Amino acid sequence: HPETLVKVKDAEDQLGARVGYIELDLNSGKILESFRPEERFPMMSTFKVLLCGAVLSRIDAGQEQLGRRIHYSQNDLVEYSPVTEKHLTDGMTVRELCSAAITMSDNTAANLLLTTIGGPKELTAFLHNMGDHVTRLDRWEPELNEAIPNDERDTTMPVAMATTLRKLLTGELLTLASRQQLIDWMEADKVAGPLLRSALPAGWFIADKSGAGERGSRGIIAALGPDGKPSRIVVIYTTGSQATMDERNRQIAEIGASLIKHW
Repeated sequence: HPETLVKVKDAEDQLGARVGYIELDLNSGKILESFRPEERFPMMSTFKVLLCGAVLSRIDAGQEQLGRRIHYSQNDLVEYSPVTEKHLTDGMTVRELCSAAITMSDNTAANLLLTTIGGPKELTAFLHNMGDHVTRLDRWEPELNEAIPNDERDTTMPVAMATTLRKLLTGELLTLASRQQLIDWMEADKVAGPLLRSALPAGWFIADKSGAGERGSRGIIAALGPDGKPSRIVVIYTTGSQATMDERNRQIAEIGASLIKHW
C-alpha cells in the first residue's frame, strides 16, 4: 500500500539513512510494494537463515545429520555467543547449533556451521545454484557485519533476499520436514521482539530473523500473515544511520505497523 511507502520514506528522513523494503506475496511471488529493491545492503545476521537452509539441504541429501555432535573450544568463541559459550564442555549438535544461530543469533554457532559446509564460498555457491546470483557471503563472524560503504561483500538486495526466502520456505529445494524445521526456528525468535513482532496483532503468524551491524546497520526478514499462517514475505534493511539502536528499532516497528494497518 503506498501509505506504507510514505512511512518508509519518513523512516529514511528520521534515520538519515537509506531504507530498502519489499513486500512479496508468498503464494504467487508477486512484488506488492518496494523501495530501493535492487540496492545492496549488508545482510548481517539475517544470513543465518540461509546458512541453516544449506545445512538442512545437506541433511536431506544424507551428507549431514541433525544429531551429529560438534566439538569446539574457547579459541572459537567470538563476540555474542550466549548459547555456545555455555556448552564448551560437551559440544553441541548441528540441530542445536542451527537453533542457537536463528533463535538467539549466536555468532559462534554460525561460524561452526559455516565450517561444516565449507565456508562462505560454499554458501554463496548454494545460493547461486538456487537462482540467487546476487546474495553473497564473503566473511565469517563478526567481520561480515563491517558494513563498509559501497562494499559488496556480505550483501544482498531486498528483492533477492525476498525471492530466496520464498524459495526456501515454499519450493521443492528442501523436504517438507526440513522446510518446517526452518520455519520452526524462525518462529521461535527470542531477540526480534521490538521490531515487527511489536506491531503484530493477536493470532497472526510470524517467522523472522533480525540483524544488526556497524554503521547503523539493522534489518529483518519475515514471513507473516493472519490467522496463524504466513501469506507474505517482508524484508527491511537500513545502513548508514548515526541513530541509536532504539531509534532504528522504532522506525522498523512503525513500518511494520503501517504494513499491518493497510494489509
